[PDB]
Amino acid sequence: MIVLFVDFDYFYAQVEEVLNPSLKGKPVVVCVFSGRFEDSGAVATANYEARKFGVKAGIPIVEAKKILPNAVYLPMRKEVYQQVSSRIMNLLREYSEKIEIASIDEAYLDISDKVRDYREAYNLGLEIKNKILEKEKITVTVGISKNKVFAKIAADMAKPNGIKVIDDEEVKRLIRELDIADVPGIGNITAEKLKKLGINKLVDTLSIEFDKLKGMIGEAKAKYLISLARDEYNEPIRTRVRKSIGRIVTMKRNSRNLEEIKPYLFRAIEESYYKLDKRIPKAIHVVAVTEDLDIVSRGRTFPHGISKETAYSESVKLLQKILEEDERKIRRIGVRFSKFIE
DNA sequence: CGGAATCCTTCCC
DNA sequence: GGGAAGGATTC
Ligand SMILES: Nc1ccn([C@H]2C[C@H](O)[C@@H](COP(=O)(O)OP(=O)(O)OP(=O)(O)O)O2)c(=O)n1
Ligand SMILES: [Ca+2]
Ligand SMILES: [Mg+2]
Ligand SMILES: [Mg+2]
Repeated sequence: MIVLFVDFDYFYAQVEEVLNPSLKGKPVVVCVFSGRFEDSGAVATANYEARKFGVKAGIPIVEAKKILPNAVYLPMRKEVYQQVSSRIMNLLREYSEKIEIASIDEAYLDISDKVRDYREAYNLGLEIKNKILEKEKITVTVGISKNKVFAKIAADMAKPNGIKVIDDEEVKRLIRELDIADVPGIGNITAEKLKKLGINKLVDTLSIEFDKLKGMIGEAKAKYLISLARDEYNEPIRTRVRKSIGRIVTMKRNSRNLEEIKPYLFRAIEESYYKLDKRIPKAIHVVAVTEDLDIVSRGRTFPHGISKETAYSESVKLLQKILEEDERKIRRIGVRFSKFIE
């Protein structure tokens, strides 16, 4: 099993750079504007120029502007980035049928039947990099290992505009020296627990008990690290299908008033149905973010597809249902559709 | 105090 | 033995 993983470098920011070459060299920050206050929202991605100074994904725009007042701040153009992504994803299919596309910017390729060793798995890697650079002007990072996780760790270590193989030795060598928060699927809320638990490196997942580990972080995560540590993990490359689509909006002011909210809910429906595009959902969930910032939802499943009219009808019923079971004032309202037919 | 979507735990009448 | 409402990761 030889796994080759491609992650596009600082994607949104890079597409912007390609589309506007004057942006070459300066800090560029792609933003999600929430719309409550002007400049309310979050940085989605910054190019390396901006990163260098602390402007990174997830931080408030206001914060980013305290650090780099004169950076170029742009709104997200998901529809412009997905064009480029879809094109590159097709380009990658010319190498492997078994291709697992995990995000707008990431794909795994099981290239076992295609190459004979890591040497010339590396060479197929460069052929992949160059072809993207010539075709799209986008630079990518290639990660290569025995399984998906390590192929990805390889990519992280080698970015941006890089290529890295991790053989069976390096795999053993990484099991004992990689920080735990650098393992894919392990984010902040998990990585901080293990700190207190004594766990820092991946090898530590056998330094102490399983019930001590499973007790804090859960069966599937505790198992996951163990199987990686024991050098056992091997999930196959699988074609992924989008499972759900939705849209959440922030209201101008918090409310419990059903009639004041309806316009926001109906707007979320309209955007969701534009996003669906001839995908027909069987389930709708109304999602409501509290004044306390807690996430509350209530859904419904149908034996059939949901016309936009039923969506309008049922969303209200579900909103009313959230109203009867909550005291607080709603800040953010949204809708989620799932269980597609066809 | 952002958006989006995945793959887990999770008790119900 | 489901369901549906929840976490957490990532985007
Ligand atoms: N709090 C966060 C964190 C991340 N992301 C998103 C923005 C990125 O577009 C995406 C992809 O993650 P990558 O690690 O691939 O980051 P980038 O592609 O932006 O840069 P790089 O590839 O150099 O890491 O995750 C987000 O929306 N909100
Ligand atoms: Ca994505
Ligand atoms: Mg990526
Ligand atoms: Mg990337």
